Amino acid sequence: AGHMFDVVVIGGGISGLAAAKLLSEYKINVLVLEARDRVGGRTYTVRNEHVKWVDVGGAYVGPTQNRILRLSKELGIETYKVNVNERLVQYVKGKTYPFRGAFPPVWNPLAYLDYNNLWRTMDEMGKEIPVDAPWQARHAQEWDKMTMKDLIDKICWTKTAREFAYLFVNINVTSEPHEVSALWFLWYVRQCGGTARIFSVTNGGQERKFVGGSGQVSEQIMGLLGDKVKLSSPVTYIDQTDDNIIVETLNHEHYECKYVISAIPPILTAKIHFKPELPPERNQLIQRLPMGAVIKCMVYYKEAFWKKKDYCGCMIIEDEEAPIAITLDDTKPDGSLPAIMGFILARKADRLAKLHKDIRKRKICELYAKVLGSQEALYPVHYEEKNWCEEQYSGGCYTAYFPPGIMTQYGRVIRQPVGRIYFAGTETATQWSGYMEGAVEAGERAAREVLNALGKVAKKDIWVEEPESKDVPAIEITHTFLERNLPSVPGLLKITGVSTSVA
Amino acid sequence: AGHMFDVVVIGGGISGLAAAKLLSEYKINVLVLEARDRVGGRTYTVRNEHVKWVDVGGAYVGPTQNRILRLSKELGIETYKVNVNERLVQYVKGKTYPFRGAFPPVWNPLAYLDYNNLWRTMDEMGKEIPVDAPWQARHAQEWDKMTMKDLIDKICWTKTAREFAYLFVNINVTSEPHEVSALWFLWYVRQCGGTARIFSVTNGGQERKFVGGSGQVSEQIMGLLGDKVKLSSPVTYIDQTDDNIIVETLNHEHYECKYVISAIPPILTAKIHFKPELPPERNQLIQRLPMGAVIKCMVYYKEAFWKKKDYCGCMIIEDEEAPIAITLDDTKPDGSLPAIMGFILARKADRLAKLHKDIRKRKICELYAKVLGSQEALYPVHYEEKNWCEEQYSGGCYTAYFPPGIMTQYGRVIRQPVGRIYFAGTETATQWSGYMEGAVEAGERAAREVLNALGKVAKKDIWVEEPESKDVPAIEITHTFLERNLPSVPGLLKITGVSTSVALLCFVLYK
Ligand SMILES: *[C]C1=C([C])[C]=C2C(=[C]1)N([C][C]([O])[C]([O])[C]([O])[C]OP([O])(=O)OP([O])(=O)O[C][C]1O[C](N3[C]=NC4=C3N=[C]N=C4[N])[C]([O])[C]1[O])C1=NC(=O)[N]C(=O)C1=N2C#C[C]N([C])[C][C][C]OC1=[C][C]=C(Cl)[C]=C1Cl
Ligand SMILES: *[C]C1=C([C])[C]=C2C(=[C]1)N([C][C]([O])[C]([O])[C]([O])[C]OP([O])(=O)OP([O])(=O)O[C][C]1O[C](N3[C]=NC4=C3N=[C]N=C4[N])[C]([O])[C]1[O])C1=NC(=O)[N]C(=O)C1=N2C#C[C]N([C])[C][C][C]OC1=[C][C]=C(Cl)[C]=C1Cl
Repeated sequence: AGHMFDVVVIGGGISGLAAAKLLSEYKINVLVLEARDRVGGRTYTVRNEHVKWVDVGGAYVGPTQNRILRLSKELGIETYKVNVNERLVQYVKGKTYPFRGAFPPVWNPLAYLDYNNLWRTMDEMGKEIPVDAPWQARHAQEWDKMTMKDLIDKICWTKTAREFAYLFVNINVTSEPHEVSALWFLWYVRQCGGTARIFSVTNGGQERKFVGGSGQVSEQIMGLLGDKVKLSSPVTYIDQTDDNIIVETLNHEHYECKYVISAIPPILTAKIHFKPELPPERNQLIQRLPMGAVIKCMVYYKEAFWKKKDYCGCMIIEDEEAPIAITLDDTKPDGSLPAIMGFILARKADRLAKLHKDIRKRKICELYAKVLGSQEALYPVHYEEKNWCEEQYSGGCYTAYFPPGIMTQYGRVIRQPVGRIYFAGTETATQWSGYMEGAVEAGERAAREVLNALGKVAKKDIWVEEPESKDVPAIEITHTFLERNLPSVPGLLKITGVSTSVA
Repeated sequence: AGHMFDVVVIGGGISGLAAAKLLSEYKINVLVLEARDRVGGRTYTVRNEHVKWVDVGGAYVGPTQNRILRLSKELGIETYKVNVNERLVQYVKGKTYPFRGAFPPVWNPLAYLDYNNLWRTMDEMGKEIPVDAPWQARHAQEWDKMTMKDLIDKICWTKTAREFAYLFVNINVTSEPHEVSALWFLWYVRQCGGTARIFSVTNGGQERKFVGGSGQVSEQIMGLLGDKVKLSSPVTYIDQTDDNIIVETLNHEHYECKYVISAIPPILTAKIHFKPELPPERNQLIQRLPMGAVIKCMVYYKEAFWKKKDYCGCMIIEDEEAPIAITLDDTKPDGSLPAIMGFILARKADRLAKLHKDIRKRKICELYAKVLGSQEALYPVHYEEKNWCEEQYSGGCYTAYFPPGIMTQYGRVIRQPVGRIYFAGTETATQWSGYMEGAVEAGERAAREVLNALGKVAKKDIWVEEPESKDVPAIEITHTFLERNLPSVPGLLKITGVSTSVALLCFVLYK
C-alpha cells in the first residue's frame, strides 16, 4: 500500500529508473511512480509474433553516447550495427539518386558551396554556445529572437541547400524550422556533437540499436527494483510545505517523502498540481516547452528486396507530398523479418494522421516503391506504427523544443531545483539531451543532487564524467581541408569582386 | 455531497459562470468547480481599507464589448469613464512630450509616413483574416511562419515606427514581437476591431471600468447559483468512457455528469488527466498556447499631482530601462484615492520580478517622477501589485498567444469539442478573445452547444448576435483621407524616383 519513503521519483522512464537505480544502490528507500501500465515511456518495445520485438519509440545509440551504452551493458543488453553496406538514396524532385557517405552529395557548384557553408556555419555558431547553459552564449540574445528558418534563409543562397536545411531541422527536432528558436537548435546540435555526429549513421548516433529492444533497459532496471515501482499511478499532487513531502496520485494513493525527483517531460510537469505554487519562472517555463510531432513507422516485407539493387533501407526523401522524410533498414541482425523504418515528421505528422491506418500504410508503400524501384514495396506482410502525438503521458517524441525568445528568458531554469523537488528527464541533460543517453545523464545527475542533499555525496562528485565505452569507440570527426576553406556563395562573389552589378 | 449533475463546468471564471448561469436559466442541473478559494479568476478585485476596491486583474471594457456590458448591467454593475480630460504624455529617449489623441504624434516626415503605413497595413492584412477561423485566411500559411517581429521589420523602415510596433505588441499581448506569430497577432487585433479600437481609450476598449470592480461580475453571478459552485475544488480527472462522465477533483471529491464544459485556459487544460487520452491535435495543441507575462501595478498618492500639470494619468513610456510601458489614471470616480495604474510587460515582467517588492515600487516611482515632473511621484501612500506569472491556475494574463507555425497546424481546434467535452474560455471567443467580453462569448456559446446536445436549443440559435448596448454606443471609426492615402516610405521613394526622371527629363530636352 501507500507508505513513507526517502525519495519519490515521478517517472518510470529511463531517466526515472536510472535515478531510482543509483538511489537504491546507495541504500536509499526510493519509490517510483509511473503513470502508464508499463515502463520505458518514450522508449517502448512492442512484442507480437509478427515482429518478435520492435522499438516503436527510442531505439538508436552511438559513438559518444557512453552513459546509455554503459548502463545498457551492465543490464546485459547487446547492441547491433545498423545496416549500411548497400547504397543510400536521395529522392529529389525527379527520382532516386544512389550515393555513399554521410550526407547526400550535391553536384551544382553554387549549391555545393552554399550547402557546405551551411553545415560548417551551424557548427561554428554552435562552438560558441555553452552546452550546460545555452542562454549564456555571446550572441545569445540576438539569436534566440530568430527562428531557425530566419537563420536558415539568412545563410542559404541556394533554394536547394535551404530546403535541405529545413529537412535537417524536421528530422532532428520533429518540428518545422519556423517553429523553433535558432539559438536553441544550434545548441541541440552542438550538445550532441555537431551536425556530423547527430546525423551520421556510420559513426553517428544512428550507428546501432539494442538487440531485444531499447525498451528492455527500463524493463530490466525495473526488475532490480521490483516492489519499489508502482505502475498505473499518475502523480497528480505534490505538497511540500510540511516537514514531510506529500505526493498523491490519481489512484487515490498517498505517499510521503523527504525529497522528490521529477523524471518527466517539462511540459507534462503541468499534469501535476503543486502545493506552494511553483515560482513564476518555472511556472511560466513549464508552458513553453512543447513536444515535437512524429509517427514512427515500420513496414515489413518477406524479403529485403532493396538489397537486390545494392540499396540499404536508408532513404532521404525530399518532396513535399511524400509522407516519410527519412528511412532505415530495420531488418533483424539475423536477416530475420526484413523491414524498413521511416518517420513522418512535423507538418506531415498531423496531416497523415488524418488518414485511416490502411490508407496511410498504402501511401507509405507507394512511396517506398517509387523511391526504390521494385513494386515489391506495395506488398507488405505486416505494418507497425506509433503516433506519439496521441500519447497523454509523453506529449510527442524527440523531446521538447524551445520556441523563439524562450531560451533567453526562462531557459536558465530547466535543471534548477524548486525546493526539495529536483528535476530529471533527458530535456535537462547536457550531452545528448533528447536522446536516451541524455535521459541517463539527468536521471543520475538529479539523483546525486538529492544524495548530496542527504550528505552521502560531495557537491563535487555530483556531476560525473563518463568513461569512454571501449566497445563503441569515439572515433574523431574528419574535417576535410576543402570543407574547412571552400568559400560561401557570398564568399565566392567577394573573391570574384562581384557586388558592383545588376544580376 | 459530491453528487450527479447534468452539466459540470470546470472554471469559476467569467466565461465559466456565464455558461453556468445560462444553463441554470434553462433549468439545467449544472455544477461549477473552481480551483481557487475565490471566483473571477483572471478578473480579481482586491479589497482593503487602503484602496477600498481595485481591479488587480481584468478591468477595462468599451464600445463594442456589448456582451460583457449587457451581463454587467443585468447584474446591477455600473461603468465609469476613464479619465482623459488632461494631456497624455509620451516618454521617448529624451524626455516627456505632451499630446492629445489616439496614438502619440510623430513629427519626422519619414517616420510619420512609416508609422502611419504601419497601423494601416496591419489593419489591411487583418481584414483578410476570418475572425472565427484565422487559419482559413488566404495568405494564412505564409504569415504563420513569420514572427510578428519578422513582419514588423519587413514593413517598418524607421527605427522609430519599428520600436513602436514592438511596444504595441508588448502592450496588447504581454509578449515580445519575436515570440508570437504574425498571423495570430494580426488576427487578435482584427478580432478586437482593428488597431484603432484595441488601443484607443476615448472610444476604445480602455474607455471605462466597473464601479466596484470587474471582479464583482463573477462574485455576483455566483450568488445567483450559490449552492452549485464548489470552491477550492481543482478538477484533476475526467473519465468519459462510461454512460456517465466521471469527474474527480483534488479535494478527493467525485462527481458524475452527462456533459462537460471546460472554462479554463487552453494551457491549463493539461492540469487535467483525461480518460480517453485526448486526440493528438488537441493533446498537441494544449501544449503550445502559453500565457503572456504581466504585473499590474497601482501606485497611490494623496493627490493627483499630474492633474496640476494638465497631465492625466496616461503615459506611454518607450525606453528600454523603464519598468512600466503604459499607464492610466486609476483614481476613483469621486476623485477619491488618486492613483496611477501601470503595466510591466514581457521581458521586463520577469526582470523586475527579480527585485524586492519595495525596490520595484521605488523604481516605478522614480520613473513616474521623471516622466511627469514633480517629485511628488516619489512619495506614494499605498502600493498594490499583482504578478500573474505566479498564478498557478491562470498561467499569465492577457490570454494565451499563438507562436510561429502553430495557428496553421493545430489551431483549427481551440473551440472544437472532444466528445461530450465542450470548450469555453475567452481564448475560444471570436470577438474580443482575451478580454472579458471574449469570455462571455464563449461561456454562452459553449453553453448553447451543450443545450443543443440536449435538444433544448436549435443548431442555429447556438451562435447568437448581441444587441448593441444603448448605454455604450459603438461610435464608428473615422479614417482620415490623408491616412487612407499617404504613401509608405517605399511608396514615397517609388513616387519620387519618378519625379526625378520627370524633372530632369523635361528640363534637359529643353536645353
Ligand atoms: C518517440 C521517439 C522516437 C519515435 C524515436 C526516438 C526517440 C523518441 N528517442 C528519444 C528517447 O526515447 C527519449 O529521450 C527518452 O526515452 C527520454 O527518457 P526520459 O527522460 O526518462 O523520459 P520519458 O521516457 O518520456 O519517461 C517519462 C515517464 O514518466 C511518466 N509520466 C509522465 N507524467 C507523469 C508520469 N508518471 C507519473 N506521473 C506523471 N504526472 C511517463 O509516462 C513515462 O513513462 C531516441 N533517443 C535515443 O537515444 N536514440 C534514438 O534512436 C531515439 N529515437 C530517435 C532519434 C531520431 N534522431 C533524432 C533522428 C534520426 C535520423 O535518422 C537518420 C540519419 C541519417 C540518415 Cl542518412 C537517415 C536517417 Cl533515417
Ligand atoms: C491579468 C489581466 C490584467 C493584468 C489586465 C487585464 C486582463 C487580464 N483582461 C483579461 C481578462 O481578465 C480575461 O480574459 C478573463 O478574465 C478570462 O475569463 P475566463 O475565460 O473565464 O478565464 P479565467 O478568468 O482565467 O478563469 C478560469 C477559472 O478556472 C479556474 N481553474 C483553472 N484550472 C482549473 C480551474 N478550476 C478547476 N480545475 C482546474 N483544473 C481558475 O482558477 C479560474 O477561476 C482584460 N479583459 C478585458 O476585457 N478588459 C481589461 O481591461 C483586461 N485587463 C487588460 C487589458 C489591457 N489591454 C489589452 C491593453 C491596455 C492598453 O492601455 C492603454 C491604452 C492606451 C493608452 Cl494612451 C494608455 C494605456 Cl495604459
